[PDB]
Amino acid sequence: TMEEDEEVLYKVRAKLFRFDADAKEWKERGTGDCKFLKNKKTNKVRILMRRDKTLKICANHIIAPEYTLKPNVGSDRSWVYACTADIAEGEAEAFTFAIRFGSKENADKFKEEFEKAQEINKK
Amino acid sequence: VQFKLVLVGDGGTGKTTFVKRHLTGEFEKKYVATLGVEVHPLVFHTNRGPIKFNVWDTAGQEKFGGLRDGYYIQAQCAIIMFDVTSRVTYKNVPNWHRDLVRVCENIPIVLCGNKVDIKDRKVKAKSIVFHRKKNLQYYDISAKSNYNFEKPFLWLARKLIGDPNLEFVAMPALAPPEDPALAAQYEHDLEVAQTTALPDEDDDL
Amino acid sequence: LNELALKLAGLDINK
Amino acid sequence: SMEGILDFSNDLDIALLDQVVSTFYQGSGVQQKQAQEILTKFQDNPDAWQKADQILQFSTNPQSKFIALSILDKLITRKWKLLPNDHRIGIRNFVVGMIISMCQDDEVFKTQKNLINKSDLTLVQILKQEWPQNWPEFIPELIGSSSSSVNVCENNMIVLKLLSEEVFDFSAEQMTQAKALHLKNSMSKEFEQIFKLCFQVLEQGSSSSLIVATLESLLRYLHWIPYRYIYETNILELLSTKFMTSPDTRAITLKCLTEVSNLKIPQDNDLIKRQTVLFFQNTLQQIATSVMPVTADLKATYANANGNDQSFLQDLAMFLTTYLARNRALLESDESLRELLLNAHQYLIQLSKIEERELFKTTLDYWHNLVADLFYEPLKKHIYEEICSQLRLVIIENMVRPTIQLYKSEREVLVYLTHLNVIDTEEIMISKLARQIDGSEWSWHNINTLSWAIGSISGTMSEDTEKRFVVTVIKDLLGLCEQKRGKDNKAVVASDIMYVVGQYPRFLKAHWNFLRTVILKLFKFMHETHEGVQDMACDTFIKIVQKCKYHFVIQQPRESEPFIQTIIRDIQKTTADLQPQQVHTFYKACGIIISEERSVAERNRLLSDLMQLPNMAWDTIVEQSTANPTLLLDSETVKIIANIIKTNVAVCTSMGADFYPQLGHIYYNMLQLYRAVSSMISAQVAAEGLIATKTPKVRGLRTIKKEILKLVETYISKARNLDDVVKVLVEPLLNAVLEDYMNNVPDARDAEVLNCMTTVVEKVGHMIPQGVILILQSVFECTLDMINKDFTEYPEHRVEFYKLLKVINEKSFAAFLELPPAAFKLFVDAICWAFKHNNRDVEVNGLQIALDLVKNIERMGNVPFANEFHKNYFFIFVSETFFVLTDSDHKSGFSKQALLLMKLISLVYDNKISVPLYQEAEVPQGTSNQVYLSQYLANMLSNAFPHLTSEQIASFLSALTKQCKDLVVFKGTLRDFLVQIKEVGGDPTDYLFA
Ligand SMILES: Nc1nc2c(ncn2[C@@H]2O[C@H](COP(=O)(O)OP(=O)(O)NP(=O)(O)O)[C@@H](O)[C@H]2O)c(=O)[nH]1
Ligand SMILES: [Mg+2]
Repeated sequence: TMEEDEEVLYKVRAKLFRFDADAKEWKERGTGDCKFLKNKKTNKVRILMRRDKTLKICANHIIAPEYTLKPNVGSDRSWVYACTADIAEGEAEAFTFAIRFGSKENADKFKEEFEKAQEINKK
Repeated sequence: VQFKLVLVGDGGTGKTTFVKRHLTGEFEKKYVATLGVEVHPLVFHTNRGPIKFNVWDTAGQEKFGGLRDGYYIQAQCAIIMFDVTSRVTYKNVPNWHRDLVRVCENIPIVLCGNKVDIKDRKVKAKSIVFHRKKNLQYYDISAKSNYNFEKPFLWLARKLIGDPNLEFVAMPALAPPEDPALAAQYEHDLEVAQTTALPDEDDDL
Repeated sequence: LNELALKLAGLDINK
Repeated sequence: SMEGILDFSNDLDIALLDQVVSTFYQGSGVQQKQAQEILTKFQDNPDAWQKADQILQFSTNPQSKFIALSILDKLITRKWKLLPNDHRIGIRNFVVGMIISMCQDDEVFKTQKNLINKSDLTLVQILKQEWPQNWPEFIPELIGSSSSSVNVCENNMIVLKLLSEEVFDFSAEQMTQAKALHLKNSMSKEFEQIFKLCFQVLEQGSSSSLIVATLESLLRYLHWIPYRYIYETNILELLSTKFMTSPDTRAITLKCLTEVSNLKIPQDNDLIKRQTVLFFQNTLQQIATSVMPVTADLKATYANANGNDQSFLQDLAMFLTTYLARNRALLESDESLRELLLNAHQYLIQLSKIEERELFKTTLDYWHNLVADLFYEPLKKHIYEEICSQLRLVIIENMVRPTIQLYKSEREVLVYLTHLNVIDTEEIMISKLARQIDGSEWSWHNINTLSWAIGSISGTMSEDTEKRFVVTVIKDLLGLCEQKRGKDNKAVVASDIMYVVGQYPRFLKAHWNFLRTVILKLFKFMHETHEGVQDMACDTFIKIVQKCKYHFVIQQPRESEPFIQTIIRDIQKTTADLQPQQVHTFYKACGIIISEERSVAERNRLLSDLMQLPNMAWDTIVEQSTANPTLLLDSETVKIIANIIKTNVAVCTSMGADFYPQLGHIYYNMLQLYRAVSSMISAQVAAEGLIATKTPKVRGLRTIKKEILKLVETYISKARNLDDVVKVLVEPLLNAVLEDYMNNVPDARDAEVLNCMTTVVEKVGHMIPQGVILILQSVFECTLDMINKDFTEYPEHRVEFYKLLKVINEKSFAAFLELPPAAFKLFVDAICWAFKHNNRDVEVNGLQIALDLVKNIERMGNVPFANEFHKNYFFIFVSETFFVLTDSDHKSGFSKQALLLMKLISLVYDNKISVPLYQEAEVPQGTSNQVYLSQYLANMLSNAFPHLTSEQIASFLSALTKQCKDLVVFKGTLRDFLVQIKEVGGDPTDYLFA
């Protein structure tokens, strides 16, 4: 699965969204376990999300420290941030993401582990 | 190693939305009728290597029927679909099956009852029995909640490869990589993203 | 049953 | 550049067609997509059929000759009668001559099955048009041609197979009852010659491809042929002996014998019974010797998926279940048939072990059939004691969690098996419980499945035997919990201990101390952080409250008060660690008990003590949020208010009419709060726009309103004192919910307002005349405008709107009589607007309103409003119904369209309309409505279907009008009309079928 040489820092169930600004519409991308994976050899923490049942990747990017977690106008359990290099479906395309969780606690906790991992990528 | 899959059924049952959920992961809320056929390559990762599906997403609207049974030629597997919220869709399953097996005499076929995510279910499970005599595999499925949405492709893959112990495995995850000439543009797309509300805020996820 | 009622009353799933 | 074949002014490039075709089939990408939009446009060309004789003669691509036949199929189907009589014989001879040419070239007959099968079907489409009136020699010449080649005879079995299908199996929707009956009669008159060819080929051998194609046509014949062709020949002997040995024929032969098990059989003739027993004997014998014995592990064979095994076992399951559900009585009397009967059931026992859900549901339906017969029919149950013994284990080991329907069926079979033998079922359940304790078969899935089977058979053993049994289970289940180590493994057992006790209320109602212990331990589990234990405790609590509620309201001996009071005193401490949804279930469970207290003032005392906490929190927020109403933006304040209301909904749900005093305790401030919450919902939209309706601040506010309406809807739907509802509840409700709904933006109008008005009108509508009249003034026009632009926007308002108009038409119909004439027109436009919806939750409702509205006008008698209604809207309702009936886009509602149209036609042929339907100048005076109706309809159908002759519209309308009293025939006449408008040249004599 090419995940052995890594460590699990945070795990949460989520529904991932992407923006289609050409249509002004949110489009789902995946539902499954959103994991934070710290590289044992490079200490880099990435996001790796796989869809349930089919186990297909829908998110694969570095938790970059220059990323900012803004709220969505109609949600207290979601975060909207812009990604500049996601390699889920191939080349490092850039996406405007939104990730939603089951409750507000998991979302606020997600912002915690997301700003922690933002620091480990500065080292 | 790709296989041709014809997807047939009454208009409005969920054929196109089903395929988009497997391609993009999105759920299309709008009904836009298919014109003739839409061919899509769809890849699944199994413990016996990858398997590819050339999904011929056909049109159940008769006015948009296109080649009709011409699309079924050389199909190696098939999915008949109907809508459990519309009895006339299960009623037309004998027709859709009849037109199919005349071209594809001996292929694995899955019968699917979509939209089981709706309370007012009109086609009750005890009424669905057409698959028994015709040797078709049945699944209650739903493209909105993904209930059993992997099952029809897992059964066909077991039937086309010949391994009853075939299972979908996790695709290997590579490493992700790491200008101000586009920051004002990426910010321009974020200001609109925030002010566009997320769909289905009353859902579980 | 007064004895059975105490077997289930005491029952600890933390052991 | 590929779009050149679309220019028909030139000649066709056959080689370019073969490129365009292969680019679509074998190609990919955008070149494949463009190749399709051309091949489709080529096919849809109304003159493309003229080039089919080039493609079929000159092309080398088999997929081109397929599409050529597709164009021919369209031409033969829809315009065959518009053809000059010359072409009809050129096409017929070209297709016949082509099929002959492919049977001669074995390279074609072998490697091009698709093109041959397509050709045979196109030949059948001609037979549906020309045979036998213009082709009487077809069947005799078909038989002579069959003795001249194996490839022809085999292909002739394919033509007859498709022919029998198109005539007897798929003709109801596709052809008229006249033309259908014509071909059924034509094939019966010539079948004796067809069966001769079939039986000869089956007996003379020898090519397996010819044998199978022959057997496949026999399967279609068994749908309709007289029984003598099966029982008065020697063909059952061949199906059951000769053809069950070769795997090529085995599959189709089994399907044929499965059909033979369902023919027309005089159950008085002692010889046909021997035939029905004999072919079953032979079949089970060839299976035992040539396939697999009765002891073979069929669960393992199915799991290996070798070749066709999973379909043979599927078909063997269908054959045995079909035969034994109809003929096992023939085997139960004779003692020389006892072993055949049992072996047959032993095969089913093996199949029942196969891990295949749809296969299991099949055999389970037979077991249901059998064990119900052994429960009622005398002397039969002892024949199956060994079959039933194994069946108990089969079901105990595959008990599903309580598909919801698979469980009820499994329980029903398992309950029957307990009545047939209590002693054997105990031994199986306790020994399985023992094998869970030694650890051999121990698993989470396996202990739950066993716990469900034990819980499913409650109430079928004597209260004494059940008592002994439950205790043995509770003992062993507790001992299993001391055994296992780990909260996870112990919670799995401890949860099953609660499912079992929740399943035995008869046991609990006789032992108070044990029941009291169980409830108190359930309360303790409500402080258990383990995932799934709090919901386990809350579900089991209310589950046992439902069946033992009497023991919670009466004063049990050795207790100082009824236990309901003890639950109320500690309810805060009991429900302290539960989620808000679990608290509502707990409060709902208490309402179940309080409803048992028939002492009124004592039931009221309990209700006040139960609602103590949500009332103290209610008065607090009533005060601290009425001055000043700033807290309604604070989320925590909104969430407390919703939970207070949702608690009232919980209790009102289980107490119903016994809830009125608590509703009165909060009613006037709850409606005030409904107002104050509406003020900020509108103030937030004016400050942040329509996006505020998505913000959680407003979504929480709109939740309070959605729950306030839901509490009122719940009580009124269940109230007994309807007078108090009218004179206390309806008055402030309308003056709180209607103007807010009317003067709000469409994106801020709660669709439950319409639902709440529907329940108000459903209960007390006949008592609120001006109330209904006021409800329409505020919700009719403004909601109709929200939905009268497309079938999509505001789907919830769309459904509740027509639910509300429906009940108003049923109850307070006088409210539409008091509508302004301009507003009554919108009411008619809305009803027809519902016809066009594909959404059946709107289409059926709209069709119903029209049907009831017409009856509501018929009851008014010969009065001006009724006459002006028929003058204005009668022919609108007729034409609108005809539109949705013929446009082929509303086929789901054909029955109600037919019913409504029949009511409109009958209203004229019984003179139930007083005034003439027409204008004084457009038709001579004295002309009846029966004539002007047959003229309006004739004109309307000609302008909408110009391809119909004037003689078709006449015969159709003639038959249709004189059948407006027989719905099954009326409906059939519409189906014949719908068939004839898809083609040209329909026979007007086809409407004389009845
Ligand atoms: N509630 C619900 N709606 C569904 C589901 N699947 C599809 N739909 C909806 O049903 C409608 C039909 O969409 P579509 O995928 O185009 O069906 P189709 O069979 O491809 N139509 P056509 O025969 O013309 O090609 C859509 O509005 C879609 O949102 C479902 O699982 N649940
Ligand atoms: Mg489609």
